[PDB]
Amino acid sequence: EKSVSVILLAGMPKQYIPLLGQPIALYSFFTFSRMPEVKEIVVVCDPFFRDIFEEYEESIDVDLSFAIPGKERQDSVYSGLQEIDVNSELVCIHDSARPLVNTEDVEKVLKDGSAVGAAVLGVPAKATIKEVNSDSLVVKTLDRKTLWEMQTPQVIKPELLKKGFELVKSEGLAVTDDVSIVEYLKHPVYVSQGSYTNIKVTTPDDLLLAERILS
Amino acid sequence: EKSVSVILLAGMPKQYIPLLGQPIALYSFFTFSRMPEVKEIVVVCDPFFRDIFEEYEESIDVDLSFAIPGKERQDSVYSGLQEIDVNSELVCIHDSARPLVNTEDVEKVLKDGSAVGAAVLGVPAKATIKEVNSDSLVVKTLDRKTLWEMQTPQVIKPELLKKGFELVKSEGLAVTDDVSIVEYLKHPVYVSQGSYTNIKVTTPDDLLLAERILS
Ligand SMILES: Oc1c(Cc2ccccc2)c(Cl)nc2ncnn12
Ligand SMILES: Oc1c(Cc2ccccc2)c(Cl)nc2ncnn12
Ligand SMILES: [K+]
Ligand SMILES: [K+]
Repeated sequence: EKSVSVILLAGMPKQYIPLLGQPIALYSFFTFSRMPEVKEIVVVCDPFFRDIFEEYEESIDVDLSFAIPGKERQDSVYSGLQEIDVNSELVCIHDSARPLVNTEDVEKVLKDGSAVGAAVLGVPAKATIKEVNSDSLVVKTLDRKTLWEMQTPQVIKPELLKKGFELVKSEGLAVTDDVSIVEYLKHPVYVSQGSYTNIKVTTPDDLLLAERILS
Repeated sequence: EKSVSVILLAGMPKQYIPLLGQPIALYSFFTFSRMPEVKEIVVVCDPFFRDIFEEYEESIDVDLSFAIPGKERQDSVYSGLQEIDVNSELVCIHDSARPLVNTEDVEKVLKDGSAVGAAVLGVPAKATIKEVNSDSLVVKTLDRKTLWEMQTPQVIKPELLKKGFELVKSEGLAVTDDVSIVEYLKHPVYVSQGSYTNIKVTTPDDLLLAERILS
């Protein structure tokens, strides 16, 4: 209990558009707040939108903190990381554009993060996805490989994430997707099987789909 | 001109639900029919739905043929393959659940199919997608690889596709995704860059999205 620090990434933005009267960002916010494992939520957002979360501070059973967003997603993660409780055993990074994450799936990725050191929610990729080289040719592999689409939460022990940022900074390495920093480390990353309902709200068509799932 | 045979895969089914009053399957059907390169369309469908396509035979400037569907998608491809003109230089396989394919993108993949021998429409995968091993761990690769989501058409020289089917049959090989048969061959497969609008209609949420794009 109260071992986990959540970093909620929320930096006309899509994550503040209402679903059934509630801004998208508040759905995951409340899901995390109800979990006894969660001690605190560090919301990374433009100071303009702080009131959206601040309104519920005494109602929720977590500490609320804020951090300023950065230029890219990993900079926002780093900013949030500076505000967590010094004794938190686990950091739980979530895209606020994913409002429909199930408590049960958060529980799973928290467990796996604790066990392995780093874990992320994923689902099997349904489409035919292939590696393509610089001459636009399919890179053929009869060595079979199952591909998974990553979601959030991404759950990691704070010291491991900090070492990841330190390595990328010191050596000046390229950050290209949402698990690139840990990919440079030798520490394993577990993929916790999530739900296809945990969609990211990018456009008004997702905005619509999110609302159906809520029904 | 008239060098291409289209195999249109259409076997309460999703591909016969109307978009703006026209069954989904007819959209790609008509797109192909207007192209001078296309000589014929072999529709693979349950005999029950033949009338949907048969209604327009004298109106369209292509030959119309039919083939019975098989158990899996590759069996339907094989059935359609048996009906093409004996002198067709190119077979153009299309999922009828993709009604929004642009003529310009069909032209591109036809060109690339002719040049390379095998080509497929694709777009860069937007999500973070990773290989995951049997212990549910991310298979790390600092050797960077750009992943692409495959669409249709899949365009191939008939003799190459036939050799692919012959190899899979003779050796009893596993067909696991929509490009597995050519993956066993040494012949290259080109990925022609398509459009994100060329979506597959799997559910009523796609059914809705397809209709927006049409507006
Ligand atoms: O490596 C990371 C992590 C860390 C992490 C934690 C758990 C599983 C997998 C990756 C995060 Cl939160 N954000 C990131 N953005 C780019 N890279 N990158
Ligand atoms: O290999 C294939 C092809 C052939 C092809 C043609 C052009 C590009 C890539 C693959 C087709 Cl149409 N369908 C398939 N279903 C399973 N495998 N498989
Ligand atoms: K989307
Ligand atoms: K879909």
